Amino acid sequence: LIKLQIQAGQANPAPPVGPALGQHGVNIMEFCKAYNAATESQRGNVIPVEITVYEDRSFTFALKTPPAAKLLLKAAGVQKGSGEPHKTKVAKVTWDQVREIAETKKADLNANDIDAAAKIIAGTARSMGITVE
Amino acid sequence: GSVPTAERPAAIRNVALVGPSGGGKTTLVEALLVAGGVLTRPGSVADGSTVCDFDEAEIAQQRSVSLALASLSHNGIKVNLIDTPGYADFVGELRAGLRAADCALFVIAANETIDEPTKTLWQECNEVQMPRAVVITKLDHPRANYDAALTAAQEAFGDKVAPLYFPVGDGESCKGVVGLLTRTYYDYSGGTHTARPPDGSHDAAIAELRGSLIEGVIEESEDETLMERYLGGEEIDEAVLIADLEKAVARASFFPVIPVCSQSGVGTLELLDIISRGFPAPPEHQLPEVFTPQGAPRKPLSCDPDGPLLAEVVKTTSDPYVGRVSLVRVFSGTIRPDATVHVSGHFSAFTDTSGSHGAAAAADGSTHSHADHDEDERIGTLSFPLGKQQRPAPTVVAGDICAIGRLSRAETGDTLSDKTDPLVLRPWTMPDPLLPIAVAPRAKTDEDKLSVGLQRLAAEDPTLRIEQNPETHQIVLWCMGEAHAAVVLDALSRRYGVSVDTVELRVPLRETFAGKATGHGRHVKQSGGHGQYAVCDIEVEPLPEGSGFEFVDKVVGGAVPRQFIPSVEKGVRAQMEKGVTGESGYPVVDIRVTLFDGKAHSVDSSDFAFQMAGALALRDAAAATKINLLEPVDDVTIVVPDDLVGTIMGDLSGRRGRVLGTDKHDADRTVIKAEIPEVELVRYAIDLRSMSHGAGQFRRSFARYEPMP
Ligand SMILES: Nc1nc2c(ncn2[C@@H]2O[C@H](COP(=O)(O)OP(=O)(O)NP(=O)(O)O)[C@@H](O)[C@H]2O)c(=O)[nH]1
Repeated sequence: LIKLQIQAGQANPAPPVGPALGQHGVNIMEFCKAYNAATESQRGNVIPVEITVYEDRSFTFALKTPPAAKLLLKAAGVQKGSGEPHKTKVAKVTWDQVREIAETKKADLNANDIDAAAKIIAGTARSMGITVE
Repeated sequence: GSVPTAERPAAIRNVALVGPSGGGKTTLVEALLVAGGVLTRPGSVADGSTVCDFDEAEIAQQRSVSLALASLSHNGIKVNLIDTPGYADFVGELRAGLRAADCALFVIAANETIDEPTKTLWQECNEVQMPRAVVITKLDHPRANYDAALTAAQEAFGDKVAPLYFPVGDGESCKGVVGLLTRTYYDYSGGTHTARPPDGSHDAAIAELRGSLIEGVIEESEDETLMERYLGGEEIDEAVLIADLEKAVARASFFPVIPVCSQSGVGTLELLDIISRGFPAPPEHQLPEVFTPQGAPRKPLSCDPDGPLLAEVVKTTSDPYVGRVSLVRVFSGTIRPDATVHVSGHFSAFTDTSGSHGAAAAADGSTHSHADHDEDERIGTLSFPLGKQQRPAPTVVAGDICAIGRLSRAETGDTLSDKTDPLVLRPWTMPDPLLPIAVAPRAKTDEDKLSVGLQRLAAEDPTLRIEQNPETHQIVLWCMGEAHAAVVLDALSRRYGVSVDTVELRVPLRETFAGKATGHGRHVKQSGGHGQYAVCDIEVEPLPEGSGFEFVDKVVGGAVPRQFIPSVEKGVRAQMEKGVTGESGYPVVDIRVTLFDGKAHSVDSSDFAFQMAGALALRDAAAATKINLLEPVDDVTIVVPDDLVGTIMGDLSGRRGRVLGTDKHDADRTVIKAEIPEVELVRYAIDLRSMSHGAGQFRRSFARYEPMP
């Protein structure tokens, strides 16, 4: 019953996941190979993965949609977020990318409609100090 | 009793007993020797009457601090028992004993569980693929639970650990055991070892144990149809099961458990029987790879007295009257008295890897840096170690261990062979000591013999590293820990008459200019002969790290005579070497000096005067700005359990350590990579063994120099 964020095409990093997954009773090699296959099928973005454990050390991994942070960063063209949001604006985003990410988050979120997910992404960009147009 | 003499390597066994410190190993060896007939009555470590704990240090610390060898022959099979200390500070002696052994024995007590040091000892035994057998001892203790320890052993080291002998006792003093393979209950209630069928009080449990042991062994048996046959109801023959178990143990695939009462003598006879039957022979044992002198790999020799001569000293001891007592482990060929044999001093090339600052290969002793030495010596009278007594040996066949005295230059780990066929057995793994100990001799007479004494010390103990500082001029002893450092100091202070006083280790430092500055150097002295007058106006400006010394000439009009400019340069270099910070200035590197002006006298100008003027100008320029102090940093890789990660990380946080990454060593330990300044590592080992119930293991290596924060 944990959740982490890990690079798509990379497996077995020592700081983030190794000891984190070691003390939760989860086999690491099978998870790494299955996750690598899935995220090479995806091949696009780093992903958050949620691990659910059972009493027989069985592990189930749930792969969500790419994060709103990473999706907005890759859609805006910048690499790192603004160190002073709402004071320094480093990128501009149009409504088309916003609606694409809104559809993705509708596949992810509990929002009843696409417009709600678009507003959520706009708030996420506000936390990024990135203008939404 | 009789001297145990062996004429064939098959009839010889060389097993090293290992375990925790004070695991009663010495008492077990005494009980086995009494069962062998060499000793009339069993000795006691507390009384100090034991053969193994005969050295002064062992009795002083009331624990095994140095390893010893005992020889016993049983059922026509000779056994070379190698008792080793059970403390982490003496891990190198245990590893040396492991290398000179074809099997590993773990002496543990049922009243205490397997500690982490014992687990690491099992790992070390495992990483030579050594066969391992579990011996449960101290069954007379009230809290001795054979079942609990057995289980723990079965769970920890995989399903390959299954018990071989089932004790039957009252829970206080085990009166005997039940042979699982033989269905025989051994009794010692009347003081006599009696083998009788079990009365049936454990017959169901006995049958369960036979079933489990048979299923475990028979898998390791090459006959895959044996598993079917046993699962089909067929009773596998006892002799066949025995032989399959013997083969599997010789394959280092099974770890049987045999309970032993060292105090009562219960189980010693069967234990000797198991050693003589189930244990691998040196012919059965995978003999270590033998190398040619020039590093070319050579095919390992078969363990036979008729083969090419191949032996290896594994211990060096110093005795005031007898002289050096070198224990020689022989693998191939035959050693005969008065013969001239070749002494291969480890051929350091095979041991020149790593070594940290000391770069320890073999026998250190910086005047003897690396061993790599070859010499042919004529041996004297062959002897076998029996405490301080030496039983003379007529001849030494292959596969046995012997003690040779009066050896002038023979050293521990040296490969002995025929002079016409020099050989080099693969050296043992030498743990790197990481506890530097700077000392100061009390007199120069002691100092002159200090090199000889330290060389002989490293000859006796290959695990001790000695490094003499070239910058701070400090002699520094690298030790494993508190006990090992104390032993190293005492042996140096006694066996060689070298009175030394421990001093503070000096971490080497470097100096460089922190900014541009100029200095005016004047050297005028009016003595009874020629006057001296030389003035140099140099300009010193900072350089990037590692830029070295650069000289730029800007003398206009030849005010400084051009024959004396090299003297100014030499004086500047000498002043950089001698330091620029006070009376204890560290060498100055990565600076540029630009002599642009100066003054000279027609009669009072000399090269020495210009040297002094340049040195004084450099000193003034250094005093005209700040000086950067550069301290070294050593990368440290630590293996610690995952449950203690945070404590060690915070301790390094208080030690200014920069964490590089936390790598999963295994399912329960995490490798921590970090670079720590050498100052913080002076007492890192002792605090870590604290921060880790001793579980703390780390290695260090010099990384680079950095300025002080
Ligand atoms: N109950 C019990 N105590 C024992 C036995 N053997 C030794 N001891 C006790 O344990 C202490 C020393 O044991 P031990 O560590 O095996 O001695 P050592 O062999 O010199 N050290 P090491 O085990 O590391 O080689 C002493 O207090 C001694 O009385 C035994 O069979 N039973």
